[PDB]
Amino acid sequence: AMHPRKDWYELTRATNWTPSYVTEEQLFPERMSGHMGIPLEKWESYDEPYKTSYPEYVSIQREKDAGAYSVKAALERAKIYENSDPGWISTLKSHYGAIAVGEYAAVTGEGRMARFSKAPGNRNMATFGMMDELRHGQLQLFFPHEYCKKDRQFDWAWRAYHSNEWAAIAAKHFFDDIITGRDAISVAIMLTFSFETGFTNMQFLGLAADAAEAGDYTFANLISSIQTDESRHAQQGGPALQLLIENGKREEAQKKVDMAIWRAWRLFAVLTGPVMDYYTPLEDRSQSFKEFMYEWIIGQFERSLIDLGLDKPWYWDLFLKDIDELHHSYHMGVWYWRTTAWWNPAAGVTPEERDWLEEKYPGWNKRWGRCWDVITENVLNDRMDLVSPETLPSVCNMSQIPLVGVPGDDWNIEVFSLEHNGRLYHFGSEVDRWVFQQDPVQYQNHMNIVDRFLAGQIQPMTLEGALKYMGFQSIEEMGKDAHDFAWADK
Amino acid sequence: AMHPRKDWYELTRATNWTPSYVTEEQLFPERMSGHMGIPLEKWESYDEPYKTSYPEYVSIQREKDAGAYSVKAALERAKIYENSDPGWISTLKSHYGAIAVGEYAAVTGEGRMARFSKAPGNRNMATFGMMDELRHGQLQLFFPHEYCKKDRQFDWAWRAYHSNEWAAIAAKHFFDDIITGRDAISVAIMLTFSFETGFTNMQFLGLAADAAEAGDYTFANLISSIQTDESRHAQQGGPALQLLIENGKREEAQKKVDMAIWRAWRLFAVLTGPVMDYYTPLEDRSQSFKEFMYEWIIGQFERSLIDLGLDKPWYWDLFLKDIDELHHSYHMGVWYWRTTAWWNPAAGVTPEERDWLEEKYPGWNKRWGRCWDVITENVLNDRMDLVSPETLPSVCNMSQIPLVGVPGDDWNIEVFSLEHNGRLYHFGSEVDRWVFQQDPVQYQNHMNIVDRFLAGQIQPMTLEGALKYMGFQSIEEMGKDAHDFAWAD
Amino acid sequence: SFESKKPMRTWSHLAEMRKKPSEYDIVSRKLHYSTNNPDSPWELSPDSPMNLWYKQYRNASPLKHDNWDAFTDPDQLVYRTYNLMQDGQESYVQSLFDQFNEREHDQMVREGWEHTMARCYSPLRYLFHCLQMSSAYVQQMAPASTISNCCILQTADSLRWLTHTAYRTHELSLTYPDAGLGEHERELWEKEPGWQGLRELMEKQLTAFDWGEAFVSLNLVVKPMIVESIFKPLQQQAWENNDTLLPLLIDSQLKDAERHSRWSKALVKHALENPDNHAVIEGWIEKWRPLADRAAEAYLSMLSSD
Amino acid sequence: FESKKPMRTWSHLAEMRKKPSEYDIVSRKLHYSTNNPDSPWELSPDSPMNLWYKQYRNASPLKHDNWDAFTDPDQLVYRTYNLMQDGQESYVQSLFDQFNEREHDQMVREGWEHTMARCYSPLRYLFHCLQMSSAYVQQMAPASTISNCCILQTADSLRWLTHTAYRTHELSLTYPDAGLGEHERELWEKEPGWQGLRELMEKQLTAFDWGEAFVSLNLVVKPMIVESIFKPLQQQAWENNDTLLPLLIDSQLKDAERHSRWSKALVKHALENPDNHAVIEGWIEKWRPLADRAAEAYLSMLSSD
Amino acid sequence: SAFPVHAAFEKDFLVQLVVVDLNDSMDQVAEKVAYHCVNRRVAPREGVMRVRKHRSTELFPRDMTIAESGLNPTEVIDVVFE
Amino acid sequence: SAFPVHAAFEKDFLVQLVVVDLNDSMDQVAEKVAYHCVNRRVAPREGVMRVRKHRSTELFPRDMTIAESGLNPTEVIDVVFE
Amino acid sequence: TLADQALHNNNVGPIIRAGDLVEPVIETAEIDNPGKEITVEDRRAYVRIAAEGELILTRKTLEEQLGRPFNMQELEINLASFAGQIQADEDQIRFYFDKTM
Amino acid sequence: STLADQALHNNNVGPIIRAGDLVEPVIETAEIDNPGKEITVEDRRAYVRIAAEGELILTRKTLEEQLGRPFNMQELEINLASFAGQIQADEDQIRFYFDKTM
Ligand SMILES: [C]C1=[C][C]=C([O-][O-])[C]=[C]1
Ligand SMILES: [Fe+3]
Ligand SMILES: [Fe+3]
Ligand SMILES: [Fe+3]
Ligand SMILES: [Fe+3]
Repeated sequence: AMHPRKDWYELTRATNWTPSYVTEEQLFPERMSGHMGIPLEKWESYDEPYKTSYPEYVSIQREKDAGAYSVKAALERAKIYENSDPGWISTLKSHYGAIAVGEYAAVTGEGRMARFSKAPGNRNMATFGMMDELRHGQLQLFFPHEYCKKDRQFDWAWRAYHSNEWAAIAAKHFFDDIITGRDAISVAIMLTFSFETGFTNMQFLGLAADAAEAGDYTFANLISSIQTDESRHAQQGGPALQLLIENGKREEAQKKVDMAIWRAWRLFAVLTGPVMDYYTPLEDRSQSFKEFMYEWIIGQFERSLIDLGLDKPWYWDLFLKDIDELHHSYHMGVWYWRTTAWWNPAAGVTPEERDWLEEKYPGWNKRWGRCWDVITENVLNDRMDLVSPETLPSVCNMSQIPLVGVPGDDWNIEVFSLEHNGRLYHFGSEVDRWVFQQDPVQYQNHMNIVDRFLAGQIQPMTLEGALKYMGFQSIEEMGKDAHDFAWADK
Repeated sequence: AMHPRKDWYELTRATNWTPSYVTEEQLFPERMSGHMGIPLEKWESYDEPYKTSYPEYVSIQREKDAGAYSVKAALERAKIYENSDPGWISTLKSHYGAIAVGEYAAVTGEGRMARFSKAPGNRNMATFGMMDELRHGQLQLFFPHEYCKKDRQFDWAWRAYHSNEWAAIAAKHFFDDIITGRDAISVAIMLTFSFETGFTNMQFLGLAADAAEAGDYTFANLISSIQTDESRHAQQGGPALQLLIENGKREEAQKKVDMAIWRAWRLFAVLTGPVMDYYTPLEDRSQSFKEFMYEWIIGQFERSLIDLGLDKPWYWDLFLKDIDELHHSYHMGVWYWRTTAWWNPAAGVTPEERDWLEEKYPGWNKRWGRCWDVITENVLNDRMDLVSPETLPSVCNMSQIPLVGVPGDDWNIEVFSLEHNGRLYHFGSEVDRWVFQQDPVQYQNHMNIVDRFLAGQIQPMTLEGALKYMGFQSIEEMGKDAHDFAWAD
Repeated sequence: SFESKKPMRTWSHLAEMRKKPSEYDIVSRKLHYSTNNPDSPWELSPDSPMNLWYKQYRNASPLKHDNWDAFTDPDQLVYRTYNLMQDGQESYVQSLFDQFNEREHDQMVREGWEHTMARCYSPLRYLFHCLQMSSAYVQQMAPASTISNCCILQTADSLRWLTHTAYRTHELSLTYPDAGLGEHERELWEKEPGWQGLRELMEKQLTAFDWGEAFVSLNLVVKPMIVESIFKPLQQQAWENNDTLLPLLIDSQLKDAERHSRWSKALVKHALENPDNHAVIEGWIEKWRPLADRAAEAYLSMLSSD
Repeated sequence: FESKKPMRTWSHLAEMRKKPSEYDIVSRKLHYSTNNPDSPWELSPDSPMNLWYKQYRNASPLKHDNWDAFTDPDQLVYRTYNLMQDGQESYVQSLFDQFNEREHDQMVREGWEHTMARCYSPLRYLFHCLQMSSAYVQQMAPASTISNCCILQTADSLRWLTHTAYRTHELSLTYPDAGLGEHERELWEKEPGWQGLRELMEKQLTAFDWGEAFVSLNLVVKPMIVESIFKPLQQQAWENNDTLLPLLIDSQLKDAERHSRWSKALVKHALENPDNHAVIEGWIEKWRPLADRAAEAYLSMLSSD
Repeated sequence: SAFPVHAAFEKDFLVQLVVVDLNDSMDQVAEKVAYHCVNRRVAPREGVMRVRKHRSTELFPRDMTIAESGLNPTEVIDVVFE
Repeated sequence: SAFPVHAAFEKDFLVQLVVVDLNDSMDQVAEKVAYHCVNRRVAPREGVMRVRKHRSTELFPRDMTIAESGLNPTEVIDVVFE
Repeated sequence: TLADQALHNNNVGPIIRAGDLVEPVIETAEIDNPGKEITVEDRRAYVRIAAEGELILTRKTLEEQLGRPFNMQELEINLASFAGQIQADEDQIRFYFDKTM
Repeated sequence: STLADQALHNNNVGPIIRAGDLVEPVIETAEIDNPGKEITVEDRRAYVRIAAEGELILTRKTLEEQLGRPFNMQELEINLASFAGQIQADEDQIRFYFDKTM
């Protein structure tokens, strides 16, 4: 006979002990552990609500991979690469480049907790978290690898995080802040609670819905299987939050949540936003970017935050306004500066698409439509020089994404600047400036790519020299219009 | 450490012994074993060329099914049922009804060998064969079961072999003759060698190519996985054939191969022929039926038969002519009598399809095209009573499929008849009559469905009465034109 | 006129179930069409040789029931779940073989144990192959697909035991090359007095062609005797001779054997809904028990010598 | 810029003379944090974690021009690790099931439950220390192929911990008056036989240089556990009619030998730099006395009556 | 006086069950067969329909009856044009 | 000499790096910014372009130079119309 | 106020990815929560299944609706996300909120 | 037919591999392991027919090298949907071959 898990589970996490040959603070130094002075004994009440154990972990994970790989193998000849809309292929290139090696970096966030968290249950669940992120990094390198021989842009599934390309710097600045650059309790709150129960649902399930509409079941099945692991190890954050609240650290927990949600928002606005509202073919858009945000971030995540005892962030109304506006400008910029991307952005402004945009975002044509009108006429007149930039955008010193606003009939743009320690910084929002002010030593001597441009680090100091600095190794790798401007004929 | 299979495999098949308390013939009766008087000791030289063993069998088959089910699960929302051409849906309905419970019957063919073959290696490989066909029958019930709630015709995936519908009778008459109704050695020769290395490749790989072109990967992935099992346990036939030849029974071996190939041909001409050349959308036809026949039956199977020491079948030239002609008439008949089918036949004679038919079968339009011309004009002029039959077709007493020929400008039709024991039988070919004559006791008192109609066993003696006799339980289950005659516009 | 009917959630024959049909129900139930027509089991001449065989040895069996198809395997196994279960158990046994071989287990058995193995253990491949052949016969004759499916998996299990014995006979012969292991088993099966009770039992059991008598003789008489009088005494003898692998191997084979008994008892219970069947079963049990008892006593006399 | 054809694999692998394996594709050269010596992480160069990595990884005296070239001799990836370990762990769980059916724990020699409570069940603390320590080498190692071996080794350490938890609870069902499942923390903190091991591990867990962490953990501590804990426990179980524990430990030892395999492969890579022999030797000699004292105290406790 | 025959009509693709009457003339038999063939799968045409035993060289006379012909039930006939 | 600024042009969607000269007039500055915006994403129009510190209420005089303005390099300006 | 109304919900329950657990989980949610209305939003790659305040899935019902032997732990092959806090054991999983909004 | 005579008089042997992760490694293996033989490949999307004249060998070593993961010969039947020629298979390789030459 076998004994059920409930009868021996407590012994698997009965692993705290009182150190004698080193001090408790030597064994769990605050800079790596983040216990905020809460003593060892208090962390023993940590109780992970989504449990697993070694025998069932390897058994069930064997089954998950068997399915993910079997589906890929059975659909190799479905002609997805040959027959998909080019904007869908660009969505794949963008996803795998922005995600795969960051998943592998998440191993280190989990490893930080497995060694340095004072909660024994956290240390064990983070060991399975280490394994999960290894899976996700290896899956999302293995799957795009077959397309290397079709298209050099898929090399960026591996290469992006090794480059200084502007979007990879934005990704690395976020993930090094929330995953690999802070103590274990910050990781629990910023990564597993805020990022992994909040925003990853947009890219791994919202995008899966669009993928299923587009007929790409290898990809939809892959990323939804990945999110079943996420749903388990992300539950490390809640009990950490509760423990901090119980031990008088509510203010500190709230601040880490507020910061991590905003940082994740700006990155997902530039990656996921253009994908759901412009790259994804119109007929495959299950919901708009904003409708998905209201399902996953407002309706699901923010409600879960309230239920655990935290408050709406201080920037609530600013966030809602950002959802209506930011990604439309991020999309325009990624498109106009497409040669600096490793994927081919789709303009997404055919007449029927502009009707849908106007329905989903009333006023769109009188704002971003005004810019697209000028672009469209230049394409029609064969003034392609006017559709490619000869300077660089100004870049936020926090998100590493350019400073944008609302164009057209009611133009409004605001930069939030800051003098600090003899340096002038510029931020894309009042929340981004507040994030810097929460922990300036994390950020103060970082130079964004335009800071490096102006300091002589990018030679030649031209757009072409910046492209070389960003790591492009051939003409084919730089982004072009996804449809070679065929949308302009319509 | 572990010891490799080559070092202990011989002990797994060291299982023959000399009976003492019953006789060898009591233990292995000829009617069930079919050893043809070949002594026990001679059968110990049987050496299966495609080996497996219990630990690796269960491990590898676990992996095969894991892939088949996970692919099905991941594609449930691919909208195959709602979006596919109706002719493709009919192909699925035809396939599952004709195959699923016949696969389960193949367990008994394998069980016959597992108990009654004198060759120890045969008895072990037939045990895995029993397991393989259990897999195939279960897979091919489980996969269509989800479509029951969409369409009563998918109930025939289970119901067909329990009915007296004419095509089901044709299937059961073939499978009870070659699988469940003969001795173990005849099963080895007729099932595993002739049918399972010969014709199933057409339905499980040829059709999979078409399924792949049609974008139905659940189905293509399923039937190609099934055929990986077939490829292993079908290799029981060759060694049995060799043993018979070495022991002076080449003539009897040749006769059983010749018979089983012809029987399988007539059945696949009515099942696979219409699917490949008419029901499958034109743009999804990887090759024509005849091109697939030349790849799988002539180029592959008949070459393998020669390599083993057998001869081309005596009826070679008749077979070749049949590949050019027969399924076009079978298709026309299944469509004209479509209300007797549990699937919806596609007529497949749009002008673009008729051009493709003419390219693949020069002369098609001056033959079957003449009949489709009459049918087409009636459809356009709304004379629908002339596109539904008011009598029964005449049926072959061997294949259970109606008697056909070549219509049109060079009309030629021939029935091969036989008076035997006070009864008149009619056959659709010289070879079908010859098969009857090879073993009259197997066949002489069987009555085909029109024999029953004429003898009073189908009440009322009408076409509606025949449809109820065939097991149709509601008006929705009977076949209709797949496209509702849109092809005539 | 034809009635109108709407689609059903499952097969027509299961649509009247209270419960939602299981995977087992869907893929296992009511698949023998050869029971539909009493006069022509098979779609051939009603007096074809195989139709005559089935009308005599299945349809005419004195074991009778109006609804054999309602029988249910109490373990509800299908091909997919059988392979999942046995891949687990068989990979466990193969891991035992690997590890005990690393430890050179066979070198440390009590002196002479190799001769007891060569005489009383390695010839079991003949006994287990008879169970394999016999199980396949019950498979092909049984009047319901749910019955036959239990027999299919039991046929495979018999081959599993045969293959264990083949592997361990060869393996043992590597440490003890001078005991006849893998060389003399046919002669022992055919001539050694301790095997002749079992050989006569099985040769006669394999010629009992009535499907009911075949099931009762095999699963209610022969196979319980092998559990009580071969499997468990071998385990006790191995324990007295410092063979620690064989008791663990037999424990795995006994899980198969207990499963065979479970579905057998469930079929007996289903059969006894017809009160007439009690005397039929008891009569066969009484007919075959003397042979089985003689088989055990002869085997046990051989085992307990040295 | 120039025009170039697509590559058959990743740009960093396209110079290989053979077709890249699954292991190569998903494992090699994934730490971007080693690209920029002044800013491992994409933050302020003087951020706390940048200072941590510049001190404890970049400035380690264990140096190599191409750590990324290291290869797992077993070439394990996530998928094949779980295939291998599901096989081994289902075997161990099948052993647990059958030995429980047989009431194995009832038949051990009188008093063995007290030896297990003192010498075996507190091992969950030692194994958890190995788990924590392996996760630290994972996060600091300068090549993803090194880190991947440490990830799998962290999981194996949890596997051993879980075996011990399961068996500690199971033994207490037959022997409920021996402190099983109740006194292990006190024994780890106070019993003399555990104090050498606990001092060793508290000190090893505060060795933050990645190279010293690797050497002390994998070249000193873990081989001592094989020779001085695992194998002597097997001998003592033999003498006390515990036939389950030797089989369990054999399964665990297959993990431990795999850890030794990749460790020695990394040493062989590292020794390509002739400076590294003296570095590794100095660390081994620094940590061996603590390891030897740990073993001798444990063995005195185990051989105690 | 039902009399079943199996009949193949000129230029059709199959043989069909047709029930005639013992006292039908061959002209009347030909019309009963044609009912199931002409304007269904066979084009109408000028000419006189004749009946013969299956693939025989000799035609039955037009006014001869089934009873007079010596045909047995369920024998195969052809209906052709002269 | 080179003088980098970050410039937001009226009705455009972003702020851009534009390098001007220390002794450029504000009129010259506006035209250097306009090069990167007008007839690219912003429609041309009649009126006088003016320069101001970002979000400010006061406009720099048209003839004032960058040197005379007190602007520092990398500060943010807007280019707007009267 | 559209954001207010989206936030002020008490919906809890599983998000099941496309596959063989979608229909059995929907049926189980209905059976195991009588007198709860179960809502279902189909996004093709996933289905969002919810009830007000509390939603229970028991292993026994799940096994009966799925049609094959099933342990609760296996649900994570297909549980892609969930709304509510989670309390999971060998007999059931329960999604729930501590607060009412 | 002359067409039929020609179709029958072939000596083509080799695996038919169903669509999946073994198609490309088997094509590459057939080429590597039969040097100086022309390998022909017919792509039918659901399966590929791979052939050479008279005999065609697939070795386990090459199959593992081209597949990129551990592989044993018995696993081939997960993807070997049919084959032309007679078969000799062991732990090191499989050989498809004909006894006769037509
Ligand atoms: C129906 C059918 C039977 C047999 C074979 O495989 O087995 C196939 C199909
Ligand atoms: Fe992840
Ligand atoms: Fe994650
Ligand atoms: Fe089959
Ligand atoms: Fe088969």
